[PDB]
Amino acid sequence: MRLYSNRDRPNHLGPLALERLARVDDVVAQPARQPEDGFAASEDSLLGDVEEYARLFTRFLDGPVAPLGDAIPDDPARRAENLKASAYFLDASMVGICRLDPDDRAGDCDPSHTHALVFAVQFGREPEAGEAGAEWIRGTNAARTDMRCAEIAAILSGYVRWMGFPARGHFSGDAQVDLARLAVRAGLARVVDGVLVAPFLRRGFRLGVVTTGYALAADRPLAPEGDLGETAPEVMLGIDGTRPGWEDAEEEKRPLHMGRYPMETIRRVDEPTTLVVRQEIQRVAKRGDFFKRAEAGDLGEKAKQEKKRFPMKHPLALGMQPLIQNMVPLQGTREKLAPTGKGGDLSDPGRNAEAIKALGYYLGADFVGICRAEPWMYYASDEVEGKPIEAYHDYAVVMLIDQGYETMEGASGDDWISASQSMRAYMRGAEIAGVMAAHCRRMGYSARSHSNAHSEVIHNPAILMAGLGEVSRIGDTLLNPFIGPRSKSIVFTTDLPMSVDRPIDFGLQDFCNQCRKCARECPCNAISFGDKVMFNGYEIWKADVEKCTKYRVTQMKGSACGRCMKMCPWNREDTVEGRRLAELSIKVPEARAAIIAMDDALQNGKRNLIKRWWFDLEVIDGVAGAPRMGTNERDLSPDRGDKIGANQKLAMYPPRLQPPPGTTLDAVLPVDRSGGLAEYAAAETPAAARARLKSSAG
Ligand code: B12
Ligand code: SF4
Ligand code: SF4
Ligand SMILES: [Cl-]
Ligand code: NA
Repeated sequence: MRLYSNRDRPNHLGPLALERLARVDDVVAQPARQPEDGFAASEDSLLGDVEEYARLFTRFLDGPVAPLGDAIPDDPARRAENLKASAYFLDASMVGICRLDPDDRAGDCDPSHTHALVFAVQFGREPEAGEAGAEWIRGTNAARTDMRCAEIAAILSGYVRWMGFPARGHFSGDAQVDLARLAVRAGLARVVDGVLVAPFLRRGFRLGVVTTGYALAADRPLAPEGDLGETAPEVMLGIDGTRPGWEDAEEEKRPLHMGRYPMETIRRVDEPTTLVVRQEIQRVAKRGDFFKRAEAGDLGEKAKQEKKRFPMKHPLALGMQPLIQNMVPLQGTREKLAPTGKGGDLSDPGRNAEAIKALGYYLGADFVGICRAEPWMYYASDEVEGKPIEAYHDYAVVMLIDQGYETMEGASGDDWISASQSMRAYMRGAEIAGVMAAHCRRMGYSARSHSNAHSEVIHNPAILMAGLGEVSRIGDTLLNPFIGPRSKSIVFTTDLPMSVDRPIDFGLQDFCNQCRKCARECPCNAISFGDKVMFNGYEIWKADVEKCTKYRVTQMKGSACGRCMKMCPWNREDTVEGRRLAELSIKVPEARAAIIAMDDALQNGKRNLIKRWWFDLEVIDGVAGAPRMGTNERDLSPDRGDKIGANQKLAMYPPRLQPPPGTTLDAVLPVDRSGGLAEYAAAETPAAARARLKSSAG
């Protein structure tokens, strides 16, 4: 939570006030090492698990280089900006660039590399002694942070390669250059008693590097002696939109298992705020996921042909792809395992829940919750062989990763960066859950993660039962009171016993009932302007998933879409002013209509041009080029009818209109749009459902 907005600050400058520190042109080099853990790891810890994912990311530090197209901007200052903004987008804490000199190119480094992108990732917060999970995490920060450096270095390496320039990533596990030296030269750190010290990162950090012949404007080293200006009043208050100087210390007062956002102040309820009738919920084949439908031909030729490609049109997304795909085989086991003895005392489920949450926040989740994995949350059958899926684990641990407010401010929602937002949050989530599930397995509890590339559960109902969101108008997206609908979830299921969270009520039903903004702004009118309906046993505002799927897969003026998330009033900057509007919305019902109307009069959702840090590049046949058909640049739309609720006819595809369990990708089942439209018109009202259920319980 900042005090001042960053709405006028370009993304390449990052969340810290690096531009206010004292700098000089050059410094004298000297021996230096990276920060290490204070304490050593206890015997059984997370160490083995973060090391496995670090080895995996090591494989993608190099790779093939695409041919050079003609759309890469020449100016090294503009390349520098974009690459620093890319690194902040992946959650580097600090970024700089320096020139590579002959002492660096003389080792195993490719001799055509002239430049280095240098980035730091801050150590995560550790639990205190005696807190749940302390022994899992204590002493693993170098390795946990290295794994994240490797991930970032691989993704960015891969981006530059796909732009057509050779590039290689480096980190402590695998480096051909002196990392520490470069961090000094690029102006991230200074040396104290042979150890790097970085302004603002008081917990310690580790480094990643990308070397490349892609020429870039270089930064200047920090002044080597004395105070740099990190406590000047402008910096302490963060007037330009940066982190206040006391934010770290205020956050450290909260125990790590509570997260950064105060989810403890939200009202909990036993039953969710919308009707869920478990006995009437049928399980759905994986083959009914509408992307799988698209893949198999159910939605027509165009959609079939675009399905592999639609989210991989931008080079940055293609940098992520190999990590995403190769995490899949590590997702874990469905079989029961024997407890192992490792992991300290596991007999208290309340403490286990705290430990798992802490672990999630240590690895970088924004929200962690836990619910029972009910059988109706698992798909009925897989889509490749058509075999039944068993409800094999008892618990679902559900994490939210924020898609990134600032990037989205700059975007249309359906332009060239949309899919990269999705993919970054899927990638990061899969990494976190992979590690966490792996840790459960090392303790002898079966655990398996469920990513965008391979999932056997439907995230939504778990997000709901874990109390991380309420049902919203957008439809197939649940909304959180602090980051709104701006998230991707990741889930791992496991048998580790844990107390469960409970659903939340923060007044969203009433708020969404007076708002239509997401619906108004959807490019294909997929989002309902009317009332909630019953759908496969539960109450929901059902969007038209056919129309949405066709637009996201097929539209040629960007890479997919998430405009609905962008335009929602609950999607807000992490500032005091933002948080206060969220609190008003929750605590003061009379204010909601006013907030809804003012969100428009203030032009929230307008594209903010300062935040547009990315290049409009479309990869066609292995080469990046300017967008063939152009680029979506949408603005706010005017109001629709008072009568649009009554006139819009959407289709819905509950189980009866889906491919049945057992169907694979080899079969085709053309979508029955007629039937889906008539099914929507026949859907039961929630009110009638409530009364029908009451009439049985007499
Ligand atoms: C396929 C898919 C889509 C497709 C097709 C949807 C469909 N229904 O087939 C389309 C393209 C429409 C789509 C769009 C988007 N999606 Co999508 N999608 C998925 C995916 C991969 C599978 C859904 C599914 O398996 N099939 C659909 C069958 C099962 O659906 P159904 O019978 O219609 O049921 C749906 C809902 O009713 C709900 N649901 C099921 N049972 C229950 C029970 C209860 C009680 C409740 C309340 C809800 C609920 O889950 C289904 C979601 O599609 C999930 C990931 C996952 N494994 O769940 C992400 C997922 C739902 N998508 C998500 C998002 C964010 C998007 C987009 C915003 C795109 C983006 N840029 O990120 C848009 C939002 C569109 C909208 N209006 O909501 C997020 C939602 C997270 C959240 N905060 O709740 C998910 C969970 C991915 C993730 N891991 O974060 N998506
Ligand atoms: S519902 Fe689909 S198409 Fe509509 S705005 Fe959301 S993501 Fe885009
Ligand atoms: S835009 Fe309005 S209606 Fe749509 S989800 Fe957000 S609050 Fe609800
Ligand atoms: Cl999606
Ligand atoms: Na908004």
